[PDB]
Amino acid sequence: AMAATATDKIGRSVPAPGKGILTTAREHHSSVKYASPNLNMKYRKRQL
Amino acid sequence: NKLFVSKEHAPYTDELEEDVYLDPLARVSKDKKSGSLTFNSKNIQSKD
Amino acid sequence: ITLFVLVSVVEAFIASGITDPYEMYKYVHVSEVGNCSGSGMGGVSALRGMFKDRFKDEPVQNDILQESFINTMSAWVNMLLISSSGPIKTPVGACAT
Amino acid sequence: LRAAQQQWGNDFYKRDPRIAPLRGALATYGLTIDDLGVASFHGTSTKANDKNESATINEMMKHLGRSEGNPVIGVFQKFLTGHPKGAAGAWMMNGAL
Amino acid sequence: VTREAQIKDWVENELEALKLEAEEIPSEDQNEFLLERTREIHNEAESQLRAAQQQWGNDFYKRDPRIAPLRGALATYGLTIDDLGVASFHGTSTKAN
Repeated sequence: AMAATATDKIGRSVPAPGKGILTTAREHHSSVKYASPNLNMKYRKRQL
Repeated sequence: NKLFVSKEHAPYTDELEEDVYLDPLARVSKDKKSGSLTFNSKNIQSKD
Repeated sequence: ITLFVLVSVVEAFIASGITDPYEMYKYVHVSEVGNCSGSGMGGVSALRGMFKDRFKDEPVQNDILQESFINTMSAWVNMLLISSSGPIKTPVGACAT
Repeated sequence: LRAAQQQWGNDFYKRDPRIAPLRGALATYGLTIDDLGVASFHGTSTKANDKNESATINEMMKHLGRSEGNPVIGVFQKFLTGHPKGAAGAWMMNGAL
Repeated sequence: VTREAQIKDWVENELEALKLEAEEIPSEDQNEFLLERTREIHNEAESQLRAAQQQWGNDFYKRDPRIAPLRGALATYGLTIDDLGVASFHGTSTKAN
């Protein structure tokens, strides 16, 4: 379903791990008072 | 002899690294004090 | 090889007009800048170190293996200049890499 | 027709910034964040890697609004097969399947 | 252009539907609802336009077997096979290659 790669940040350690792959869950929540119709499957099937 | 300018710090702080990763709309801005392009908490997860 | 790659990346960004690599993050997310370059053989100097200089007990840094990887050049690029958390995909293709 | 199906069934979330790549990949098939019941951890058996990976999965789970009391069950396969330097994700993929 | 006509018709249909939904919802929290839904509809309309542009301008030849990848890549910008005037050969200076 998903497959992604990422880098971490600027540093001086090659083997040091990091939170780079945390971007795969990146989401914006400034205005989430109401559900997006785009996330509803019935709506998408209607458009289809 | 300074074409290569190594970055001493990432554009986000360690405390704000996770927030920047999780916000897809987070963009760097020019810091008034340091003058460099860095991420700002006011600009992370903002309705603007 | 990593030094050559760092110089080439800096000069490529200069040719792109991006004097500050963080200028990209004004327009894209840190997750949206990737580095998909690679090598056919990688840090052959570091491989020679680990395989011959260590065998001869010459002074070799303890991190010669991380310096030997083909993706180490891209790692050093990202973590000296870019700071992107975008896709990293290091290819090997011999002369077609 | 395939373009419409891609737009409304597969890539409905590529443009939406309010849907994460992970949430969108799950919701493509009607699943939710809570339906991600298992996490094949890298599980290298090193302090930094294990702590960092647990923190990363926890932060994904927090940000994607996973229900409290629904931890992802972590599978550590390198306790048995050890750590290969590149077959690791493939063995974990086989185990996940 | 036919697809753009259809897309604008769809956009105004969805806008009138959103207007009816705004009439239904209480006026207390109407501004945030309208802003979120307008941004959502704008993203959807942009996605649909770029999908049409990909279908008819970029990937018009991915499905057609009568158009080679090379010919299609050239014809994306109005060029033809004859417009491929230069070939940077590998040129290894070996007989077989």
